[PDB]
Order: sequence, then structure tokens, then C-alpha cells
Amino acid sequence: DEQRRELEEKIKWKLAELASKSEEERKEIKLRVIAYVLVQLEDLQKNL
Amino acid sequence: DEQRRELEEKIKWKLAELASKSEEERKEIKLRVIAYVLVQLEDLQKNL
Amino acid sequence: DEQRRELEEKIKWKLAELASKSEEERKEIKLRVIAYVLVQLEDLQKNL
Ligand code: NA
Ligand code: NA
Ligand code: NA
Repeated sequence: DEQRRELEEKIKWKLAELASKSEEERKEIKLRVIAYVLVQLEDLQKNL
Repeated sequence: DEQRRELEEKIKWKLAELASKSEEERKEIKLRVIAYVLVQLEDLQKNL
Repeated sequence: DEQRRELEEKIKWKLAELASKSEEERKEIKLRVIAYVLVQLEDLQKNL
């Protein structure tokens, strides 16, 4: 599927961006990711 | 944007909550986050 | 709620799948998860 391939390219681009980040920057990013997913899980746990 | 600032406040609140969790609780939370994102990625990989 | 219980079962199934993965496979999966969430955060940071 087209959209599937586009998503993989978006993911690979983000991985290349992440590769340039320092160890501490990566930890800050991972923390942000965890917090965002948890906010998403809560707001979803409300309507679903 | 308003919604953007609101999201950052939601993320900061979640970060403050995470900061109070023990190391083992944090590992349990990260595991849950990983599993949830993968479920989301699959269900999305179906409609998209 | 029904959908809530279904989500927990989906998450537990994914956790069981993750448990079978090697340490290196788990790192690859976590990297993919981080990149996907960041793509999601960007595309959301555009419409919201
Ligand atoms: Na660099
Ligand atoms: Na504490
Ligand atoms: Na195994």
C-alpha cells in the first residue's frame, strides 16, 4: 500500500534524526514520548 | 496555538507524575507504553 | 467498559509477543516505537 510505504519513510527519516541526538537528548525525547503516549492513553480511556 | 500549549501542560503534568514512580514502576509503565503503541501501529497498518 | 477490557487484552497479547523477543529485537522495536510516536506528535502538532 502507498500510505504504508510513506509511513515507513517517515519512520526512517525520524530514526535518522534521532541518530544525531546525544545520549542525554535521546533520554529527553524518550521521556517526552512516554508522557505523550500516557496522555493519549488516558484521553482514549475516556471516550472508549 | 492554544491547543499546543495545553498539550505541553498535559505532558509536563504526566512527567511530574512519572517522576514520583519507582524504577520498577517506570519499567512497567514503559512496557505498557511500548505495547500500546504497537497495538496502535497494527490497527493503523490495517486501515492505512 | 467492554472496549476497555478489550484494549487490556490487546496490550497483554502484545506484551506476551514482546517477551519472546531477544534483547536486540526489543531495542529495534523500542526504536521504531519512539520514531512512530514522534511522527504522530508532529502530524498532530500541525492540525492541533
Ligand atoms: Na551528532
Ligand atoms: Na516518590
Ligand atoms: Na524466545
